[PDB]
Amino acid sequence: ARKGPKRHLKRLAAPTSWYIERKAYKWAVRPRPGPHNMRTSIPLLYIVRDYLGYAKTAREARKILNEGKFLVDGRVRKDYKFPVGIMDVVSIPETGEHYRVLPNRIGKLILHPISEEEANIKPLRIRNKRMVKGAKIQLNFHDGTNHLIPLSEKDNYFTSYTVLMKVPEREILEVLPFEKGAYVFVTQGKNVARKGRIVEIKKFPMGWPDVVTIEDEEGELFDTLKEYAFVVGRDKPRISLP
Amino acid sequence: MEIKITEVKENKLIGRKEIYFEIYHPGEPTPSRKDVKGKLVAMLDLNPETTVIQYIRSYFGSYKSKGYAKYYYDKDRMLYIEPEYILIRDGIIEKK
Amino acid sequence: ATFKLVISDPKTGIAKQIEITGPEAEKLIGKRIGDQIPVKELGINLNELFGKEFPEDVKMEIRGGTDKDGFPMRPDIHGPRRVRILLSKGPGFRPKEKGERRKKTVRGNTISPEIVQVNVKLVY
Amino acid sequence: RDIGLRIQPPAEKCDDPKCPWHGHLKIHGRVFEGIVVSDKPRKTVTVERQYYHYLKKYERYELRRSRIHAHNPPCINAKVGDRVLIAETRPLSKTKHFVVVAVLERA
RNA sequence: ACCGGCGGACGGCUCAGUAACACGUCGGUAACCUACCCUCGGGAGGGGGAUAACCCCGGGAAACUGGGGCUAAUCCCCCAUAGGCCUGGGGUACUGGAAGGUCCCCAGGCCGAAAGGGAGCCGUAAGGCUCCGCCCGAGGAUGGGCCGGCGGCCGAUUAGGUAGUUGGUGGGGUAACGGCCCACCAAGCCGAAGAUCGGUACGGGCCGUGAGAGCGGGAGCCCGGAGAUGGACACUGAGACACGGGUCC
Ligand SMILES: [Mg+2]
Ligand SMILES: [Mg+2]
Ligand SMILES: [Mg+2]
Ligand SMILES: [Mg+2]
Ligand SMILES: [Zn+2]
Repeated sequence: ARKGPKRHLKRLAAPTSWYIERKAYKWAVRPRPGPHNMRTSIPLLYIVRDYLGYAKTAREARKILNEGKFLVDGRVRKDYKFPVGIMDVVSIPETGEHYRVLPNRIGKLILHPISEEEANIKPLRIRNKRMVKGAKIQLNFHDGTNHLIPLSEKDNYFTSYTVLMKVPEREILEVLPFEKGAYVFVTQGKNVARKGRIVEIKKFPMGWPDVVTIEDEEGELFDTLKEYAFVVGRDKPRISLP
Repeated sequence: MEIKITEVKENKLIGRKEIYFEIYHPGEPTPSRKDVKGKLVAMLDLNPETTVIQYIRSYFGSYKSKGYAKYYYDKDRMLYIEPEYILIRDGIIEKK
Repeated sequence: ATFKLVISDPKTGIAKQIEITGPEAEKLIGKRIGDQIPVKELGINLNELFGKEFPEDVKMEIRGGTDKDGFPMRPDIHGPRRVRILLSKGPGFRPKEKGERRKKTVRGNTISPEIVQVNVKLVY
Repeated sequence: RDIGLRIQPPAEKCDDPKCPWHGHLKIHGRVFEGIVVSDKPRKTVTVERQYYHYLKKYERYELRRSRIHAHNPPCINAKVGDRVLIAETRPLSKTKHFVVVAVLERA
């Protein structure tokens, strides 16, 4: 990139969280800017063609997408470069199937089949919170989306809390606090894909990140970064997890 | 030659069904496309006009070959989806 | 000095070309761009050429011209000399690209014997 | 007042806008501890820290030293020979990128 | 075919220069920019103008290029409102380890938007109903800029080097911090633990060899850097001082 932004992406330099054959061809799809980040998302074309196998070539995959056969979080997506990330819901209504995108035990993205009723709710982690003109509170979630709340409820929401949002209407229906005894699911790091309950929280000076301790089902304790812990329930998960 | 069906899958999005099969034929040459298509349409009650044989492949020291084919429910959909070259190769349409 | 004259009628959009040389052409030498001169003084059968009745005392003003090598005249350069300057638009340059500039050779304002074509328009 | 270091602030105040305790300066990044070895220029000190480097082939150690120039607020005013604590900030001059925040042991 | 929009700054090639924050690695930006993309909150009122294409006449050996007539737009220009930026005085609503930050109220100024446009149906018509679009604000994402600590060649038959040089105060300039550049005040800064100068060379993941410890190389594939006959300098643009764009020697 001597004079401007990059537009291409070699197969060997593709993110390590995809299921893709790195030596079969030369090029890979460079994802469009969108909801999640590079390390936690995958272009839609690979979902249509490689994962589910509904298409054999890229050309016929685009014909499927242009007809509006795929729903991501309840909205039609036609761009084959659109990124799909953690906790998203992929729905095919014509075949009546639904999946949730989750990291594997080794850090790769997989599709987890889910019920139809569960397909209407998406958990969003409150990543940041700020004041906005007219004296309102804006919440910025982990997938880049935003929400507005009045000044009256400023004490019901804090960072690292989880909000259950009904899609595609984007309506709040549940708030899960981040506290001792809450049920969490790890999304990155060495202990990815493990789940459990919070035991302790530690803090450090000069802006180092804070750590949490989690007890799993069998009673073992392990530590991880606080921002890598995703709250999913009070004492039991509210969503299906593998 | 003996034809054995391995798997049949339904693709509602495209609007077609995909067929994988094996052909057992010791001491005989690789079967022609016409013979395989005739045998398949006889075996599964398919309209021959909307049936495309994607490929027939032989192996090094085997007595059997592997084949893959597709069947469309509508002629216009087949013309709209399939590449031109495969239709010419299968004799469905005439080359210019 | 022989001049090839292009007389344009603005009231109809039709133009005519005649060749003028001799003492009459000597009168035209020295004028800049943007000044009138009666055609009768120059001496021309205006009505016969255009096949149209014309008002009396009509005069024509100098609009442009080209030299014997094909270089044009630019109204914003004083004097009769020929120069080579960097241009971005205006007469004597067609850009073809946004923000493009190129070095071109042009003439000046004053008419000189080197000029061959002279474009003028009728002013009723 | 607290700036995230969890140490005692200086005794008195100053008017320097570049003082992290009383001005507008912000600190973020690495924090080091060292010995002052020069204070000739105005509001500037040189701090030296020593460490050991391991030579893999000869399986032995050698001593190396690192020298850093730091800003010296008037409210602290460190001198030659004492232990100081320095923190990283935005660039302040051609060679100054740290500021003294505490004197741990006066000479 | 022409006007208009987007792209042509990626990709492709080579290793001349460079011993340096160029590269590897851990961190920072509360000191910064970002067209295309995602979410949320709002807006689209009133006027004006030229010209290509097209017709008449051409100039020049050509490369190129002149005058006159006529016309449209998601082309161009104004007015309003929204909005942005600077400084002074108050209140403490937010994030964060910590506010020259964000939010609210007064006051003086400067800058200052938009295309309800296009396509299809039901409409006798009236008007809907989808699809693609235009502008402003808050955040993200993508792609970058800048900074710091540590790590990796040879020479003493090169021992002293530096004078905007090192730091301070007050400014300018930049997207942004900074001797980056000025005015003024001081005498600092580096060095036998090898400065300065000279030689050689793009850095790394890696590759060859050996029981190992080591010794030698770093063209081909990936990531980063630099260049377009040599040396200097600009226009447009979100992004260049631009390999198939411009100017000088
Ligand atoms: Mg390029
Ligand atoms: Mg070289
Ligand atoms: Mg205006
Ligand atoms: Mg080397
Ligand atoms: Zn102080």
